[PDB]
Amino acid sequence: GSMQRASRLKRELHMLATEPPPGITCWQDKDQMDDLRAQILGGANTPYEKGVFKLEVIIPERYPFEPPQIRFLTPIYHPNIDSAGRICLDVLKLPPKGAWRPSLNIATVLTSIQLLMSEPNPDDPLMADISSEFKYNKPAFLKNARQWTEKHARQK
Repeated sequence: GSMQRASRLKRELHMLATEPPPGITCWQDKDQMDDLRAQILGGANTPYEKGVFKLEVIIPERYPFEPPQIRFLTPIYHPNIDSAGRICLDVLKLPPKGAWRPSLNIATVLTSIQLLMSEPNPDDPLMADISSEFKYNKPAFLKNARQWTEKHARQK
């Protein structure tokens, strides 16, 4: 990619290293500024509480004009996230349907995903059956979401 992309990534890795949003961390997997990983802590008072969720964060060649490409590596039980970790979230897509713009950044999208974990959009699901459970049988949703968290997001 370009020098301007390189330069922007150096600045974002700096901010992600020194002022990460609460509950989030993001780092270079090895020596490439565009092959990143992240971690989001399950939020308190959510079924994901105490889980630790890892994600792959790939920065496309045309960043920042295309959004980061992000998927969960740790399985998670959620209306908007599929069994391969694909995430349905507006800021991960370009307009007109999406909301990605170059004034957003790696940190703000990881924060949007963290918020999506607390506040699902059952209206625009990737997982139709989880989405129905969330809407109509919340207690069963919360229970299944805790159990998936215990099974996959707690090595302890």
